[PDB]
Amino acid sequence: AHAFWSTQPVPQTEDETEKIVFAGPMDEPKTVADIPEEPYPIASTFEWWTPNMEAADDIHAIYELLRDNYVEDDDSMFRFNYSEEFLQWALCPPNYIPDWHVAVRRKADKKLLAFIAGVPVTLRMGTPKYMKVKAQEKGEGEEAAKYDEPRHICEINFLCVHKQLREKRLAPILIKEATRRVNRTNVWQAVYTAGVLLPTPYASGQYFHRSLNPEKLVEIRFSGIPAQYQKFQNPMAMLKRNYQLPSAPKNSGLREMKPSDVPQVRRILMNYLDSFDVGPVFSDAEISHYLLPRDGVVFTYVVENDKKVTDFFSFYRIPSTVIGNSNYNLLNAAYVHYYAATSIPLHQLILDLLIVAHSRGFDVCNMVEILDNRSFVEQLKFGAGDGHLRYYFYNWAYPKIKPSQVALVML
Ligand SMILES: CCCCCCCCCCCCCC(=O)SCCNC(=O)CCNC(=O)[C@H](O)C(C)(C)COP(=O)(O)OP(=O)(O)OC[C@H]1O[C@@H](n2cnc3c(N)ncnc32)[C@H](O)[C@@H]1OP(=O)(O)O
Ligand SMILES: CN1CCC(N(C)c2nc(N3C=CC[C@H]3CC#N)c3sccc3n2)CC1
Ligand SMILES: [Mg+2]
Repeated sequence: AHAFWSTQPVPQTEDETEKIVFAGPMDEPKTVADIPEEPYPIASTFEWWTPNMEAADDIHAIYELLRDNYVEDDDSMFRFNYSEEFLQWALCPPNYIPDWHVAVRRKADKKLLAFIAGVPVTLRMGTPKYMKVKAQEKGEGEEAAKYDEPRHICEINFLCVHKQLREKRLAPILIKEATRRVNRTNVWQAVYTAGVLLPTPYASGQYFHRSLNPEKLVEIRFSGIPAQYQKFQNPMAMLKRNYQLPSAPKNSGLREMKPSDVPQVRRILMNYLDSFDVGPVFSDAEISHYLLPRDGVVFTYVVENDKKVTDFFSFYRIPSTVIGNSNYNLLNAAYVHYYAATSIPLHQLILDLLIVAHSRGFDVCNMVEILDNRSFVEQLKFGAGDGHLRYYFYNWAYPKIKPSQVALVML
């Protein structure tokens, strides 16, 4: 059934994942010395390429590959169109490893044919709370706590093979070469998400959306007027009214984050994330990188009253190409990123996120039911989508957990 994933150090079945009690590695300990120094073999017509992410032109080539060949919805109505500014942000965080960005080009014309990216992350990935309890009950605490320390691992994203090169087993070769490059830096685990079901997720959550521009969403068939709107004389008018938001934020004290906020944001975020079983640990430089506002990419607001930052939220933009329609050629989506509330209810904080996103011309707000995202779904009129995001580790045995115990946002 899985000619590639059966050869890899991942859980092979759902059962296996449901049996796992303690976090830890799957494969045998290896050193950097054990790992081949030479790139994985590839067909003579292709070549490995390491793009320079601080080269506008290299970013551009990656951008076009993804624009034309990255994830679509199941109806081929929308294809993500991550911007070049977004890709530089995502691909080049503090202390990134240039060699973890792996491309394949056709040797002749040097056409970019495939890509995968890895970036560093520091992740808490030790045994979940409810397994450390079963463990104490069992007299098995030391084993349960062995890998409690945050680990410096790899987060994989943006795997993409050109449409003309599909179903030729190129994706496995990319994954093998990325693994080699990561392993050669003495990193042995990776975390990745996908919409598809592979062997084998440790958590899975539904997608949710909140309409901001229902008129447009209906036009492009992102949305359809649901059946109960038919018993109305003007269904569209009732839909627009349903999703209407204030023109201006409601929280006094709300403003954009600035560099001086970085310590307080790091502290309140770390306190909040601490509480989930799987979650990132950020340095000040990483808080700066992932949360300070960047035009068209990431938008972050703090609640400061009394010279004190008590709350914040962030969202990032990913537009999609609208493949079919031609009144509109882009869907402009805002995604809930990190947040922390200490002074106001989370629904009141995130309402301001929707107000701001709508004000700035976003069409829809998306999120997965990670973090405490479920706590504001109904009041803020989110609906579940058809999709799920599945979370996976490479080379890491981990108990199945609920998505509300996951605190890692993946771009
Ligand atoms: C320690 C360091 C480790 C670092 C590595 C950690 C692992 C990282 C793992 C990657 C995490 C990526 C996270 C994201 O970026 S998820 C986003 C993935 N990208 C897209 O969906 C973009 C559009 N689709 C494509 O570009 C291609 O269809 C891809 C590249 C997805 C497959 O290309 P193609 O369609 O031409 O197929 P093939 O003949 O070459 O290959 C067939 C094999 O590929 C397995 N497959 C299919 N889809 C995925 C998928 N999304 N993750 C992992 N494996 C996948 C499939 O089960 C089969 O294996 P097996 O069933 O036969 O066994
Ligand atoms: C690897 N990733 C591709 C883009 C995905 N992203 C950004 C997304 N995905 C959505 N998917 C709905 C079905 C599965 C999944 C696609 C995949 N893969 C949805 S649904 C609404 C927003 C949204 N965003 C986030 C990480
Ligand atoms: Mg292929």
